[PDB]
Amino acid sequence: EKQADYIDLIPQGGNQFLVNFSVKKTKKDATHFSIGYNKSFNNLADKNGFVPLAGEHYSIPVTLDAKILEKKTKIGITRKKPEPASDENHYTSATFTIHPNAEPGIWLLRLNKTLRLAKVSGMTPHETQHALIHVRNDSSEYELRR
Amino acid sequence: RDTLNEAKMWYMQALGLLGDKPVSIFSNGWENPSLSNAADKTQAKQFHD
Repeated sequence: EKQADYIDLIPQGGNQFLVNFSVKKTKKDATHFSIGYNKSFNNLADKNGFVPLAGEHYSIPVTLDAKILEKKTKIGITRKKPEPASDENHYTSATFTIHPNAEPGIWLLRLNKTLRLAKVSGMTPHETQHALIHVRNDSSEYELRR
Repeated sequence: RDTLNEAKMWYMQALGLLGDKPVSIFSNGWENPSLSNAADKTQAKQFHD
């Protein structure tokens, strides 16, 4: 809303997911923070003895189904206020939608770039994408330069 | 030299017998199961059933 974080689902595979996030304001209160699901249920992972920090990438796995993911599933995160917390903190969320076999093109130009660059540089196609740096506002000129 | 071209035509005949090299899948429906979950007695009963 003003700023909390970005929250990203990264599917590991069948029924295996991962949540990357980087919360901005990390000053107030967190004791064993929670992760919401469908906006009202399923504390997904309450196992952290750690308070996340400002501007830092994190990662935490969760196993779900793709069937609820086919619908809009409102996944939230809950930095736990110490004795009471369900949604009474600085709370944020996101929903997430999957639908297969749609818009094939916009991924494939990145595959084009890394395959041309992998055949050219002599490096393997894994290690070329492994040696590319991606920021959301990073121009591909600067990525080529790097 | 001519015997090296002989060698190439023999190995190309052998590749013609074998055909297309089977690409081993790695992205798969294989989840990573629990060893308790992987060794269930029902999991072999249902299979042989």
